Amino acid sequence: MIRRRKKVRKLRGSHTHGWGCKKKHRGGGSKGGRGMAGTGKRNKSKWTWTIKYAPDHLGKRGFSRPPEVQREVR
Amino acid sequence: MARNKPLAKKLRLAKALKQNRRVPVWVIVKTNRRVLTHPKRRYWRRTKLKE
Amino acid sequence: MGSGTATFGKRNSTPTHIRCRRCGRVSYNVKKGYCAACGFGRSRRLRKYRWSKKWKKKKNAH
Amino acid sequence: MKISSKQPRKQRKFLYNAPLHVRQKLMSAPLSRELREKYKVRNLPVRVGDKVRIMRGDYKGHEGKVVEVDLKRYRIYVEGATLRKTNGTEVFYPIHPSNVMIIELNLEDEKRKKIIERRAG
Amino acid sequence: AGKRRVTENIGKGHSMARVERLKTPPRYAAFVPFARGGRRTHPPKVEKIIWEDINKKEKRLALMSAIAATANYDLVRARGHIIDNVPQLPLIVVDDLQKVQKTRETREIFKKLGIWDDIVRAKEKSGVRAGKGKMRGRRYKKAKGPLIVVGKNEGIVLGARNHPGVDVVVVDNLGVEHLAPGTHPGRLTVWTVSAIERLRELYG
RNA sequence: GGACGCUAAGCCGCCCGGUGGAUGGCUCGGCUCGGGGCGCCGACGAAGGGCGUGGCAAGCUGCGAUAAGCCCCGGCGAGGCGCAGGCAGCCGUCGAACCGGGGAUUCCCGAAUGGGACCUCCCGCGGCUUAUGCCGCACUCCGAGGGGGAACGCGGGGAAUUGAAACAUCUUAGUACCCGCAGGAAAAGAAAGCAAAAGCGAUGCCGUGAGUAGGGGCGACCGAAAACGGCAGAGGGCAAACUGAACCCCGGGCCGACGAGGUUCGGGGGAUGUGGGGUUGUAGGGCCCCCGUAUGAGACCCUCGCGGGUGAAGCCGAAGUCCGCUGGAACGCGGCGCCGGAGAGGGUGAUAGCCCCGUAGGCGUAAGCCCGCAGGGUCUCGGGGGACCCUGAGUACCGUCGGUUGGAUAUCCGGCGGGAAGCUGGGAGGCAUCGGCUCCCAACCCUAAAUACGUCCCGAGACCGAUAGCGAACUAGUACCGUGAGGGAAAGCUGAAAAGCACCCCGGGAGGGGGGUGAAAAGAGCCUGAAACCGGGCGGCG
RNA sequence: GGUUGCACCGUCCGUCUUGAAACACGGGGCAGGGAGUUCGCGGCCGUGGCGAGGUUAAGGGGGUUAAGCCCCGUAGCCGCA
RNA sequence: CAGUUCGCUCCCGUGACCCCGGGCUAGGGGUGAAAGGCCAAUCGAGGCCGGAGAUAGCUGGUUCCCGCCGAAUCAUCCCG
RNA sequence: UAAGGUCCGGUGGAGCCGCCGGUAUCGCGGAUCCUGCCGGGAGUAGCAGCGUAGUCGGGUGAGAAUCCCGACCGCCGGAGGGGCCAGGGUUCCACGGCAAUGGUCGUCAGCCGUGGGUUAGUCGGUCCUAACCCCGCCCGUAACUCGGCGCGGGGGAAAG
Repeated sequence: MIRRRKKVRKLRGSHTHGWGCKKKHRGGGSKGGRGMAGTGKRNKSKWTWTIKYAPDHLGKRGFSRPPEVQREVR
Repeated sequence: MARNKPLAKKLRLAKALKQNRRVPVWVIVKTNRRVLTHPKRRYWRRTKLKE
Repeated sequence: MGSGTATFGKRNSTPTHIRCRRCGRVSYNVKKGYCAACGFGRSRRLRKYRWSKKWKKKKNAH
Repeated sequence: MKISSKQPRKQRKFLYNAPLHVRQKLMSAPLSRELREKYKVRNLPVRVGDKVRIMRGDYKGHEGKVVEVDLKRYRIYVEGATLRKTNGTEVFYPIHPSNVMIIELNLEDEKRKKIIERRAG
Repeated sequence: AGKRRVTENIGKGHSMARVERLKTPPRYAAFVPFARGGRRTHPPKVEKIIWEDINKKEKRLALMSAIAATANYDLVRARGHIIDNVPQLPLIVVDDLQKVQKTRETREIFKKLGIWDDIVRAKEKSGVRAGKGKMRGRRYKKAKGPLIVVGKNEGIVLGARNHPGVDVVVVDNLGVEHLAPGTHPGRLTVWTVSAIERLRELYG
């Protein structure tokens, strides 16, 4: 109906198309790294999350019982 | 000699000899416009030739 | 070495391999007894590979 | 509606490749109006052995005997449907059987006689 | 295609671009979006969109809307269908109409009713198509005439398919396509007493 | 002075002719998908390859010195002689071409196998015959094998760039790649199972359970299953206990529809145990006793006549080629008329329901398949009585070290060491042990059906169209390059019919020009014929 | 419209750059080729259906030449703490 | 002229000499009177294909028009 | 405003639109971009350099500085010559040609076309064994077209 190309048009001679410079768009370094890109990591490779809180961590605990002994009532 | 041509290799050489002929006239009339002569024509200085 | 090699030796002259009869390639090695386009003189199988390198060439050739 | 070939390209491929016996069928021409009713046979495969009339194309109302039936060029030659060559020869004029209507049936093959009387009707 | 040839580097040092061509003949390329025989940016996939669900309620309402367009004279005429019977649309005819499957006998009831005029339109080829699309096929078509809806005498009727633009259906296997082909509404329907009675009942 | 009195060369625009091959229309090709088929073959000498072979043969295609072929049967049957539309010549209508099945010959090389070998050649036996002709033989099993096959399947061996913004566990991945091996599916598979403790009882696969449990620099990441709904269904046979030759195989003959079944004659296996018995679970294992008693109602198979459909890819199949007009030719315009269980799509000199292939409909059989219908043969079974029977070993399980997986204390398997028990016993239910409760018998074997492929055939397109889609629509994996491994193009279009230009002038001229060539600005990679560009000219400037 | 004289103004184009007429980079000329696509998941939005409920997947039956559409299936998910 | 040539000049020319044909040694391996030289116009570790469209914070480039609003080149952390 | 559309005249000689709803291998000025075609440079450089060869009559022919015949003059002279090893494969020989090929030229030619030419007891290959190689069997390896031992057999010199 609409396509991505339709929305870009052929544009202003931006030659990037909504991501500013054409030198920060050439690969995966540009993203800051591929995937999540460390969290509990000692380097601050990804420093700050995607929310303002910086970074939010994982590896806290509390047991789950075996599925057979549990019941969550209805 | 040249060394040397076994019995079967004279046969091969002979096949190679046939190809170095222009296509005969009777074919071109039979096709009814035309067949160009078409490269399988052999030289002897310029021909080095894997097997 | 260094470019400019083609005036030095009258090579190729006399081969180091000959014309096969299992495939007709010019690789049936007369100083061993092995075919390096399909195996012969040491072999009863043709070469068996899933690369494909050979298998593909051969099928197109056939 | 009907089983079809809707690609024209495969339909043409079918037409070219046909077996020799089937190529005879493409070479059939309507029986003239008197005959068509009388045998109840719509058409039959034109041969050498028949007389034919050309009613369409440059000769119209001309009739002549069939000299040849050619199955590769898919055209038939009738005597006096001819061209005049500019090197002083009189050469035949090929026309397709589709422009043409088969004015008389002359039977000299026994299968063909069985068919006209019996099956074809 | 477009990984058919290895692609090896011509390099720098000679003052042309460093953009790879091939080994043996520099005259073609691959793994570029150019070239004969090659990929674009990304070829078309087999994985493209080809299913669209619609909810059971949503589909059923569409059926109701499209059949409603039919019973209004103004919509039928806009679509191009011209009808003698201005006050009566759609047409219900006696239950005997189904059994008849002589092409000619079922034609006559149409002619009288004034609904042959739509069939004349489909006699004229209007599914004619310009361009080289002729090569792929599916041109020289006939225009969709009226819709004949029957209760039985199978799903297709053997004296109602021959006619131009007359497409046959049953009310168990009715569809949005038949009600408004192309999303253009205003196509005539013709009922049989048993079909009309059976459609009264709602299926889903 | 000013005036066009002569402003060449040249600049700019346009025009005309050429060059060039873009552009449009054209497409006997690709590409993708759906359905079905094909579902193995080979020393009984395969596939693949080589060189010849045609009247003329350069390549392709087909064949094998019987050389673009030979024979037989059945089918269709009136013109043919591959691509290739030349001439000569050849054969058929007294049955060709073509299609299906089957057969003959089927060179040399190649698993190639007697030996060697640049695709050739030589030989040692034995049969054979006029004989060298001609037929069989000399690698490795037992008294049947190599090798090939489009992918898929089984079992092993098993990376790295990459990710983690680096980097080593981890990740990539049980991927790529390598070796052996089977089939038309493979393999799994008839319970020492599950464990919602309740309910179920062979096994695949698809949807779901779920990005859930769990693993993991606890970082990135990785990751089930039981269960549910479906699909399709089919179960049995060995070892032993106890009997103890009651048994099995091979070649020849006979009898019988070659068969089902039985007999005899020469050998071999078998008392280191064939057969009877019995087979997940203790069956009471044995020996008994009543009776019908393993003949068997069936159930299975085999033989052969009939009937029905299928199956030689082949038959048959309606209706305008009417009139006037234009045109090179109507498939156009006007008019009249025709069929339908039948207005699909190509073709025909153009735009055709009724000109033609065809079509809706129905039909066909040999080898061959399925069912019942005439005969013959084989064949499972059923109760209660004492001592309950080693009833499957380096197994179960444990110890040491790994591999691997989601597998966590609780995956799975391997190597090294230790090492049981006798259903009276043992195992399992996600830590150990002991107890309760429930289920279930490992250490023997096979298994139909539902599930994987894409060689092939057909049908289809919001798919592409000759500097695009396969590298390749056209003699292509060809030409061609490289020691080799391996790499790899370009080349589609006359016209209705070739009428493909007689005859004449000129030209050394086969070239070209003049004239005659329906259209030739369709006259020979010839439909159309762009731009850049070259020549001359026109208009302006100089 | 073609071309030209006069008055006036006028240092290409694209990219790079704080600044390009540039002694920064790239271009002989014309034609053709030539670069935002698919899948999964998450977060947004618009429209539309239904409503304290909503939605069915797989499958076979069915219909059709095939097929889609039409009906069955509620397995299962989500919300109602 | 030549992807290593031409002329002149120079060293060796019975020697640990040159030279032909056959065979042998292969990729973290050979060979080396030892230059990290050489191993088919490629050697501080050959070529080929597969993995593979390796990865880049790095250069170049990314195509039709119009309308409206219209910047920041600062701040914290980070083997940054 | 525009992206773009429409009409006329010539050419062309068979297919072609508009409207609405869909769809994407959908729109180019540049990438030292890929490809095809074409101009300037130029009619310039190159067709001189090394031990540096032609020239005059006559024959032929459409055409003759370089084809041939005659005369005269050179260059090479144990070696830009003769015979052979390797290799080439018909280049050999004959006849007919000049569009193409020969650093110009062409009636000539190894180019183009078509026929034809290599005849072996006593030459050599084959054979012998050499350095040395390969196969079968045993064995290894999970396995192999992998690997070598111990056996058995064959191969191995166109300059011995």
